[PDB]
Amino acid sequence: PKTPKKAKKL
Amino acid sequence: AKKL
Amino acid sequence: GHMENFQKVEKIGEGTYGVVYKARNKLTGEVVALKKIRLDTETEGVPSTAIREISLLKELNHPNIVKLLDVIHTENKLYLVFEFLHQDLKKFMDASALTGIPLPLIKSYLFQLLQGLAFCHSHRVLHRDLKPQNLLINTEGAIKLADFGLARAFGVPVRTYTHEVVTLWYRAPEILLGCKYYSTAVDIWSLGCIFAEMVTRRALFPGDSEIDQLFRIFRTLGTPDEVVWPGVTSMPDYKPSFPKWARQDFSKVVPPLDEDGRSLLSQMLHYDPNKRISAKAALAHPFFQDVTKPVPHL
Amino acid sequence: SNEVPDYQEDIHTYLREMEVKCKPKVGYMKRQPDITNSMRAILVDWLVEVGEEYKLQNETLHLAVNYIDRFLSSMSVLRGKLQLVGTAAMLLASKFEEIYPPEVAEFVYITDDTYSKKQVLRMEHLVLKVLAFDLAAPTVNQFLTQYFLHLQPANCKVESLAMFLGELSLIDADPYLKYLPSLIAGAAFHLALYTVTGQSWPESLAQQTGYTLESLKPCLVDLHQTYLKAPQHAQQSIREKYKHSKYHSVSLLNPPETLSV
Ligand SMILES: Nc1ncnc2c1ncn2[C@@H]1O[C@H](COP(=O)(O)OP(=O)(O)O)[C@@H](O)[C@H]1O
Ligand SMILES: [Cl-]
Ligand SMILES: [Mg+2]
Ligand SMILES: [Mg+2]
Repeated sequence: PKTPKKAKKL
Repeated sequence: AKKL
Repeated sequence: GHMENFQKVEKIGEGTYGVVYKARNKLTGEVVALKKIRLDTETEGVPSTAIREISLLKELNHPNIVKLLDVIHTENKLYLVFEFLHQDLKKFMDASALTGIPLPLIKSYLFQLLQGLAFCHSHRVLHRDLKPQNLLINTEGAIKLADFGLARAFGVPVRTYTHEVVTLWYRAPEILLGCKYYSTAVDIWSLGCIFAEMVTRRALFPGDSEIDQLFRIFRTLGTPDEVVWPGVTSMPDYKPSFPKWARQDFSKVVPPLDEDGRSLLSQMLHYDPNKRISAKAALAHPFFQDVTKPVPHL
Repeated sequence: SNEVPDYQEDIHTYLREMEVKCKPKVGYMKRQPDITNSMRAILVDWLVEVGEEYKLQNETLHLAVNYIDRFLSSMSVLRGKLQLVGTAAMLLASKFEEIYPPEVAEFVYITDDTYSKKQVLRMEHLVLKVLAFDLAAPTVNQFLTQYFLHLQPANCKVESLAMFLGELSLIDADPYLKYLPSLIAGAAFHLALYTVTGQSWPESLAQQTGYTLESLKPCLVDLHQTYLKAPQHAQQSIREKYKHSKYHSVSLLNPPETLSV
């Protein structure tokens, strides 16, 4: 289980 | 865009 | 001290955000965990995750929250220096997988996690990444919240925050369903998942995608409707075509748990974030009446 | 679908403790050899415009100002570097507060290349060092949003007007550095409520905050004057911002001529 990354803007 |  | 004063012992960890060494202070002998953050790869300066992690950890002084000892900030590098703890709860669970964690220890760990979390919430901090690998245990029976890199100071009332937060297996249904607002209830959901996982020795909702995660929850807790969760059918990611599954009896879900344990778990897993149990209220639950602090077997 | 109740009282108590600890030194500007309250006003007014251009939260603006005042409390700064301090402060506030902080190259752009990327990043490091990474400061904004909960049902016009008044306080270090954010928020809330509905600071808020209407008076006298004189002030960005319909055009509302008080 890997911590999620902020989705790219737009 | 401004130089103060 | 400073960088030349630390002797690196072993690499104990990595995660989406950082690289962690066990290290010792060459002058005082103190054993620490060094979380190394690379600025050079960063042409955007200090990462938002590190800024939040540091500022918030410095405000949170509690027996159940990992202690930040120092921060070493160079032009090229950022080191966070933490107290060193024996291992994380994931590694403990794995080592306990055949035997099981004794019930008194499970109750102790959950009680302590709730104390740490209640302290966070009372300090307007959401953790947002609670899972076993982010929880640290020592040899004396303590467990502590760690890994604050996803944490955020929250407003009263909250506004829309980052949609991509909790690790999938631990992620609350209001996030999966795309709610524009979430709050402290998301951490309680994560802890509920971890509680169940300590009891059954396996992840409660091991989804392999967001839809699979959602359906695993529905299959266990029943597909929610307007009655159990007002507003649910209006959530951005809800579809009326979702299969409608009946809720299972917790005797099937968490067989080893007594009546009090099942009651507490069901309240931590309540669908409606507004009615989900708070960390503070959970601490007052009858389940914890007998709570002790046993030593783990390591 | 917001829920705040179980830890809400604790949060308010904690923020009241931290605003004292995060307060800038009130008299710091007299110890700055080269910069003045007027330069600071120009800087903050510009940050308002930057926040609008980048669609940043009001909270980000309030934090940046707190960072600036705390940095200038211990660091002498020449006038030609003041915008660099402000820019780094806004970048840090954005990183703390926003989902999407603008990239450093954008902050460089918005100064019209007055400073380089290297300078902005080096200044970020210095500000972090000087503030010892203590970035989670209470703001007038955080207290306002808690106060707003005492209006049932919500009044969006009162909220907009209160935010406007709270933001105007950022511009003028004299008088507003004398007051804690919770007290400024209280004066702004009352003044806004009174202007819009004719009502007054509610007993529920007097109980929670410990501030009687009486204890808000000195700050209220100041804020009322500031409100009356806003169309004449050299700095106009906040008024322009709050003319917009998203704010219910509250900056176009006429202030009450007198306070019942
Ligand atoms: N203070 C500590 N003591 C012992 N091990 C730690 C400590 N901090 C982190 N670790 C180990 O390193 C791993 C990664 O650390 P974490 O702070 O969670 O980084 P990331 O944000 O990259 O996941 C953890 O899962 C844990 O097993
Ligand atoms: Cl894990
Ligand atoms: Mg981690
Ligand atoms: Mg992390």
